[PDB]
Amino acid sequence: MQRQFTSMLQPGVNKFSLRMFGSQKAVEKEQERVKTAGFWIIHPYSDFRFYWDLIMLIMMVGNLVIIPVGITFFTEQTTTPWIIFNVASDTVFLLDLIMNFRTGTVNEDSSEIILDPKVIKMNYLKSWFVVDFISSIPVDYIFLIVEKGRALRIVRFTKILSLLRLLRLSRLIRYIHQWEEIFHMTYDLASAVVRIFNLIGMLLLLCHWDGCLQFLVPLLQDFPPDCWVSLNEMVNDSWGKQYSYALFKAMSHMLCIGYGAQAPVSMSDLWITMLSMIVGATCYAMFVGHATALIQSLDSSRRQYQEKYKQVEQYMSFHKLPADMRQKIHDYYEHRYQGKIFDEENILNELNDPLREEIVNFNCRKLVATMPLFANADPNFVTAMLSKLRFEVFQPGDYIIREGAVGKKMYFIQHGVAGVITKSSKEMKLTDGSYFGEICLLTKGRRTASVRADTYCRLYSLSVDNFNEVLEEYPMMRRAFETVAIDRLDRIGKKNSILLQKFQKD
Amino acid sequence: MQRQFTSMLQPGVNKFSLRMFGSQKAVEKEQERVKTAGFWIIHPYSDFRFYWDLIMLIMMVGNLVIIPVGITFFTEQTTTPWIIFNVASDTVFLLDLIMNFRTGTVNEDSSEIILDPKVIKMNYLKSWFVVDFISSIPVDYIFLIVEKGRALRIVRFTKILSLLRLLRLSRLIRYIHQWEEIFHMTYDLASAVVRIFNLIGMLLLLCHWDGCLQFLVPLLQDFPPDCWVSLNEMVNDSWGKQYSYALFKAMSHMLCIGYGAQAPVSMSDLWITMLSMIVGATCYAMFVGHATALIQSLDSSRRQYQEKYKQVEQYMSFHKLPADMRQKIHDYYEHRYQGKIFDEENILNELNDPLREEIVNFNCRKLVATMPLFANADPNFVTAMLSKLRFEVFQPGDYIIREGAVGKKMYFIQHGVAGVITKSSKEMKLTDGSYFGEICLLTKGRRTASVRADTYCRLYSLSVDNFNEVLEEYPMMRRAFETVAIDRLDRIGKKNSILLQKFQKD
Amino acid sequence: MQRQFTSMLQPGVNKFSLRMFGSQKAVEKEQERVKTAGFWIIHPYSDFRFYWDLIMLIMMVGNLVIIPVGITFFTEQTTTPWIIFNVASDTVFLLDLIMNFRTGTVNEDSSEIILDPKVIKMNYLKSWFVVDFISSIPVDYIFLIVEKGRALRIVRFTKILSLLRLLRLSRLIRYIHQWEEIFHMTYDLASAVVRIFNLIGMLLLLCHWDGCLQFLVPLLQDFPPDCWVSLNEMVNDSWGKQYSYALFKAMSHMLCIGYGAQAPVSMSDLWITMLSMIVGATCYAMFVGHATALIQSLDSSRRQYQEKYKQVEQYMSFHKLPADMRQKIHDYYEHRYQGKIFDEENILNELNDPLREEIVNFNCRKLVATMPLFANADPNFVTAMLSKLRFEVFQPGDYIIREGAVGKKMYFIQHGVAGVITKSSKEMKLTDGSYFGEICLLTKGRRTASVRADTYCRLYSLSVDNFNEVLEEYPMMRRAFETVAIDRLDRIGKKNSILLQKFQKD
Amino acid sequence: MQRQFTSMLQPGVNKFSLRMFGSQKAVEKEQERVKTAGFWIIHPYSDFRFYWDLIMLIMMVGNLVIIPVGITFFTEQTTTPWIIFNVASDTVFLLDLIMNFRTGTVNEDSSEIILDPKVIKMNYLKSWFVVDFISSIPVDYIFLIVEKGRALRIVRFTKILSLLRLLRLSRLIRYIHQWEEIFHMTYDLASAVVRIFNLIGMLLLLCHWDGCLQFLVPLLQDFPPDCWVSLNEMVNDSWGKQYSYALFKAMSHMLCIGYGAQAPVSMSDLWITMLSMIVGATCYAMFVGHATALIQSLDSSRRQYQEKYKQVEQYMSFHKLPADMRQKIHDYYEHRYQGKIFDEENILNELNDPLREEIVNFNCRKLVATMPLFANADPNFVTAMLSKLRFEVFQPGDYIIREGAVGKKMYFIQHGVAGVITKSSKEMKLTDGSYFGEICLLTKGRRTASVRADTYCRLYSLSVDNFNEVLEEYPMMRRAFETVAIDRLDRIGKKNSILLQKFQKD
Ligand SMILES: Nc1ncnc2c1ncn2[C@@H]1O[C@@H]2COP(=O)(O)O[C@H]2[C@H]1O
Repeated sequence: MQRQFTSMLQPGVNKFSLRMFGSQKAVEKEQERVKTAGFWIIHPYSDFRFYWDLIMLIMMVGNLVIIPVGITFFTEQTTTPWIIFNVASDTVFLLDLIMNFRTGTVNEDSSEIILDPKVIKMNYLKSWFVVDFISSIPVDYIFLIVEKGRALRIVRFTKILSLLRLLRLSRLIRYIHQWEEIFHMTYDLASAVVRIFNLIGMLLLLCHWDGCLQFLVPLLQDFPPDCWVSLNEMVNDSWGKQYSYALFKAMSHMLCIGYGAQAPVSMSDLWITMLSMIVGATCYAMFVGHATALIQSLDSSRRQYQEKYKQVEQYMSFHKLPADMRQKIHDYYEHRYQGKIFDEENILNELNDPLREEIVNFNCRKLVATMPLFANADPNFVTAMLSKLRFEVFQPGDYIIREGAVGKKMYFIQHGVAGVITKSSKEMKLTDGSYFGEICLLTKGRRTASVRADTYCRLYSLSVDNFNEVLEEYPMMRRAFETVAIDRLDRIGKKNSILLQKFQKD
Repeated sequence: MQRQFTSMLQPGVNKFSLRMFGSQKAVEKEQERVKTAGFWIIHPYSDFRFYWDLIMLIMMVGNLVIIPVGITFFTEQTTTPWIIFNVASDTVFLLDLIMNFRTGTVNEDSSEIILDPKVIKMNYLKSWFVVDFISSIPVDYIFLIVEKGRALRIVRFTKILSLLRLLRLSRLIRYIHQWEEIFHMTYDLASAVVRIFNLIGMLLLLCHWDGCLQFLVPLLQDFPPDCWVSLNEMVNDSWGKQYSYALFKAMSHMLCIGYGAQAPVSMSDLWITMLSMIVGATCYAMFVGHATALIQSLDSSRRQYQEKYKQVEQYMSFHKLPADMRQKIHDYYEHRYQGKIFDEENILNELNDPLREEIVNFNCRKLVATMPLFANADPNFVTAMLSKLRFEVFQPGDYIIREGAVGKKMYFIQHGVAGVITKSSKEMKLTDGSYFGEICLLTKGRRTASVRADTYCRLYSLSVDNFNEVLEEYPMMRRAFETVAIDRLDRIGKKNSILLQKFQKD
Repeated sequence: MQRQFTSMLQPGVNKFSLRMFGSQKAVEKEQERVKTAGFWIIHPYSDFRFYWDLIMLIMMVGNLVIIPVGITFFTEQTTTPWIIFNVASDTVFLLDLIMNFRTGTVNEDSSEIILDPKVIKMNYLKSWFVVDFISSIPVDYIFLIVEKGRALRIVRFTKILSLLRLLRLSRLIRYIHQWEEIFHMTYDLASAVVRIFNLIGMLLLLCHWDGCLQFLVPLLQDFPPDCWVSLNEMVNDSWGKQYSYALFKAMSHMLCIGYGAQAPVSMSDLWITMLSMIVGATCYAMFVGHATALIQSLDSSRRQYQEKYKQVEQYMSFHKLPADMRQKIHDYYEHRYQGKIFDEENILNELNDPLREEIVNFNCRKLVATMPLFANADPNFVTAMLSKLRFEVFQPGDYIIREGAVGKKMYFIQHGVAGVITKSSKEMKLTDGSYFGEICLLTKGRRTASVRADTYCRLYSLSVDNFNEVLEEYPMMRRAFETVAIDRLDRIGKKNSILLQKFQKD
Repeated sequence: MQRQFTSMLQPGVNKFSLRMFGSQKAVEKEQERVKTAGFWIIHPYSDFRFYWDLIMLIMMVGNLVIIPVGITFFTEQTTTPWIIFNVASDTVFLLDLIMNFRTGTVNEDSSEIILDPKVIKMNYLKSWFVVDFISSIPVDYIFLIVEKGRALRIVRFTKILSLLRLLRLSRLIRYIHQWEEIFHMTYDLASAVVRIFNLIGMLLLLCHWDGCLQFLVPLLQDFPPDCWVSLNEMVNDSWGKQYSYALFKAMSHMLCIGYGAQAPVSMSDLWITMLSMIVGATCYAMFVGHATALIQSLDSSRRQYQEKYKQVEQYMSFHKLPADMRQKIHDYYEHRYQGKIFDEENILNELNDPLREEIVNFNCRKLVATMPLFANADPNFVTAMLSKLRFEVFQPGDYIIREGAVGKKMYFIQHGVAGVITKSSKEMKLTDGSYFGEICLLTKGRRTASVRADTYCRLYSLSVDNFNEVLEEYPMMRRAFETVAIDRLDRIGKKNSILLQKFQKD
């Protein structure tokens, strides 16, 4: 029913509307703002405005292609099918002029949309209306009717008047730059791709119009004996032969190849050729510019990784490091970053709490399932530890811990193997999902066995200040870490007295 | 009166003068520095200096266009209108040489302006004066007068001497690069735009001069039978026909199209053509360079947003995240930044206190009007809270708070809806302008109800260390937050005893 | 034995496999995942897959070169050696189609490899299979056999059908982009180098195919009197003469030089020429793009140093600094960075503990050998100091210390000379490997002698908060620093009483 | 005497030597390392090595220009002046081969210079020696002597052999890339400038050699009737006519203009032309690349300021700020940075203590002279305050202080005027060199008068934590600030009792 048509002129509820205004409670307020204004106003983001702009764009490219050819290569632009086509394609561009008095303008000053008739009618007439009117009315047929109540000059002047219809190109530029931002906001296609597909449309269009101009000036001069058409003896050839040749001549100038058969011979030809050369050669330089901007946007991640790693060689060479040590540094960069560039501490800081909580669970589900102390704890404790772990990598043969130092960290093994070493201990191994380094952080003493990486291993580490911050909020968990610690100190025979005293009569 | 003319040579009070010197008390000191020097000195930023440079620029472009044509395509450069024009356009360029002995030089060493006659007269004569003198005096008419007390060689040598007037191009370059910096400091037009509009002027000028040189060498050789003018049989054609052809030949070399009618046939033509090809092809490569520099400056913001967001996909793929979780991360980036790139904590830190105080009020006038605790407080308290809020966004279904955790934050709802959930509570809702999370920060206990986002919502958050820092300076406000808190704990039935005890007999 | 062949289809243990999966325990798990699937599956990183792709690439470039020539410049493509060659080079491209039903696809969604037959057969047939089948079967000989049970049109149509074999270019693009990533991950060649060597292959190939197309259309039209072959009178010349000319014509369009002998004369030639001009001129613009991307990647370090140092002149000119002070600042930047750009505090922070411990030893072995207090200490103390030193540089004549200030630092001399100055002290010198500034940090008092650089010297410095943090963990070392300090205070005669009292009866 | 010649082969003491090694004590050690080696060794940075490389470069460019012409355009390369010139220019390039067995190689591995004869003789013969020998000996005259004990083929083969002398270009490339780094380290000319002046040398040289090749192949074929020389009828013209034409043809291909008179007619010409087109068009694309790299390095500072300020408009538009507030923000950025981009807190942190102390005095000599409390203090106190000041700017009408707030800062007026306002106070003014805000920091109370900017003013500010840190080290200075404070509180009548009590009986 007609109420579904009355709903087509107000703003919609597609994801663009939500991105521009926020929640549905902002969209439904702006939707009433329209309905409570004057008798009809079209919202610039309405489905009606958007389908109208597509109907215009599809028809307007057709008109900017056909009109130059129908003016240039034909006599009798007052015959039946041309009178029908130019009348029909005048009405739609005149309805478009009417609807621009009743469309709400977006403001570059970032306000709410102007959305009122007395503001819109004043804002439009002070801008594009002078070009929009001249390009809409049939000035050539109006002039022909006024002059209707020797004669060959009238056919030349009405040809020159009819070319005012090319000013539609202003609407093609205005409607693309608005319609493009809606698609570019919603569908995320890259800047240089969109800019190139606009510029390829302009190159072909300027080239097509030049390929008409190069024949139109000879025609308005009545084919003088010195011009290219008369020297090539092609005044009476079919229109497709003449057009194919004039377009070849026009794009030969643009791509800088030559000028067709021979160099210009007359004054008109000389000055049309130079204008075409300048417009062509300055337009192809803008294409080389956009091609360069495209190519440099595509390798961004690879380039930034190379530009980062080249800076490490500046440091290694300034300190004059040995060639085997350079290899350990180069190899570590492959195992820690896998050729990808990012800054984890910068990205994780822009996300809110509940995304950061979800990502930091997914990286660690192997520990949470495999390791016994997390597997039965309250989930508000497990998320209090996993949010404070930091990620580290060790190469085979490196010591993570040495005996007789102090403090700072403990480690959980995400992947790989680490060995535990002490006097008279023989040897011992820790696999994936286990943890080490807790004794120094509980007892406040020195370290009691060395630990060494047996394969390329991924560890998560927890610092002494963060470890106490978690356990002070959950004192039931400290007893679990202590009742594991006292058992490990029994196997190694170290039997430390302060922890054994700290457990008694709990 | 004449004192208004004597005031024209000293520095003005337009916004450039204030930007260079600071307050009016610096400008009025420099204005006396001029007046207290020698009998007359012109300040380089004076309105007289600036209108004199415009009179020169407008006339100097006219001379560098007309002089090559009047030398090349004409005999009789001693006829009445040429004697009048070259005399008149000699006097202004000789007055310009006089005023450069009395203009204060700007120093590249960033000092005060040199502004003294014995320093200026020594600094000028050691630099451009040798080129400025040769380009100002009528050397060709002086030579013609000296030789005045078979003959065809004198007309050739006086043509070659008269081309010394093209050295004016040094003044055109010097005066543009100074005059441009005043406009570029005051009106803020972008680097590549200004640099392109300078280079387009040089391309057309070099092309025009080459289009004269290509005919001048044939003329000084008296049109030998092998040269392009004699082979094309155009020795006696009108000057406009000859010039249009010679310019077409010159720009055909620059844009690399061909060489006109046919390839060179003589020694002079061969070496003029190659010089023109090298100057042309190296000059068009600089245009492609500036076109590339322009295009890459225009998409800066879009590009940097793409280059930022591409780096998040490096992180999500390194951690091998699931495809539905990638969608939550992608969607959050659209709701928090709306496709715009900036760093709020870096920009706000460069502004002074009273700008930062004004911006942080404008973002929050909705809270300050709608919420009851700010609406009657002292404005020095309200500005003490709003300056410490941080901005956060939550997606629908995410928990902001869970029961049985601890501390850190409280939240004010700028836009959207949040629901409050607890055992036997049924359900409850908070709308725009309200606040939650205060109970944990006042009581120092654990949380007492969960809170969950019901629509895409914008929150401002306040941390526990900043919350106590404000309330310690305004103890009257803590009573308001507590007398709301005790009422909310009654509705949920939790009735916490420490806060109820803390209120008694105040 | 055949088990070594059955081992060729599973993943290997070369450094790429370790980089993709981690330790050998991840590789050996994926290696069983393959063996435990269906009867045969080829892993995409297998040595069999990689040698098969090389056999295809080497043969496929040969086919995309020979096929256009054998179709264009020859009659009798049913003669003995062509029947042998096209049959043989059909079988290998049909075995390749069979093995793509049994190769595990890599997933762009970063999962484990799909590695199952029912998933692979469904994923392939929904994508490239339609082009892979058409390019593999001998459609021209199949059509010739079907039609085998006036005639000149069949030879033209079988020429047009046989060009379906050029769709192999899709396999050449697919196989390069996978095979390249393995080499680019393992051997680290830069982005723009690899991208240029791909594009040079496409330029020569498009140019070769265009050089066939430019003759093929005349041949399919039976050499009409208006076309370039008939006007140049070369219908009966040897095939090498015709091909050399048609390739010259094709690359003349691509590099924008001309069009061979003369401009086109017929409708076919005009539209083939314009298509060749557009494909050529848009392809050469992509080469200028990649050449620009290469050149800007090579000077990265030099450029960034210039772009950094230019920013210091913005600061020195904003503060209007004197010209001799600018020279001290310029000279300091040469002695501290030696023209190399890096950020030491950012690089050292990405490395793990045991690399950072090794680099910070290598920079200081001169101190550890030459200076007496480190040379006999426990290595866990020496590594506790060297990990907290910071690096500084001083110009000759600058004071490092003044008498009568307080605290902050002490210094170790890596290289150069410093002099010690005090009232009635005469003069005194410290050489490489010595240290100064300890008295203020031990006694908590003020400084007691000035110190001044006598040559461009490199110092390591230690801050007062870090100095106490080390000595609190190793109280035996504080006695060494104190028993040196009390001896130095005796030579200068200052004899400070608090330190002398602090030593008694230890 | 000869000892001054023996000193020419060891390293010097010019600023490059100091930049590479550090102090003179490193240079004088390396200088002995040379003298204590084998009988003679040339150090690569010696004045002898550097003048020898200049003698080679100047002569080698002369040989790579003359040799192609003397081979191509002349018969009788065994005549008197050619035998003299080729013998002489063989000896110097053979002495150069001898001295490369006795020059110390720089190592790309950043070690000390290899500087020993058994290492150098092994390292050279495994690299460039094969090309250095072939390019040094007169192979053509050796072959002519061996063949010396119908004949026209010997003159063709000795022409082809004599072109081996062009391999000298390897020495021209090797010697430039070493000699350039010494100048580029010492004199600081920008990357793209140096790279362009190298590439312009290669363009002219390749173009010159191509202009010889284009005539040499016709000559070795004995001028066949189809080639360009015979069609242009110029077999007997003077050598300058032939060379000028062949160079025009060669650079017409490089700059893509045409191919001279007409398109190629024979097989040799066709394949020489295409090789010249490919070498030319790929070499001009590298010039457009370097021209783009030059132009983008020159506007670096202007561009970065625009790219910074464009990011502020992203922030102002995301918050939808009013248009008058945007103007205050835009205007503040002009008064605080004056269109220059830097980060003061990053630059000042890279300088050592005694530079940072000197710069921070020069910015403040106006305060230190004009203000009474600094003007008589100990210089170790004045440098303890000035090193902790921060710089701020305020627009006219903004409040710096409001009554009834608390703490944080005090201010010193570098330039401009500020007014002091209170109830019943009338009005009061502070000029340049005075200070305000001390009462709140001494008394720990609230503020007691408002302060407002009366002109665009520059302030230095000091924070409460830094203020107490200075005064605790210099308790005599706190009495000065207090004895000013108590006098100011008397003028305003506030008469605060805690400070008045704190002064009694000192
Ligand atoms: N026998 C053991 N079995 C397993 N782990 C042990 C054993 N003995 C010691 N450890 C661990 O080795 C760690 C070495 O560093 P810490 O002494 O701080 O803590 C030690 C324990 O976590």
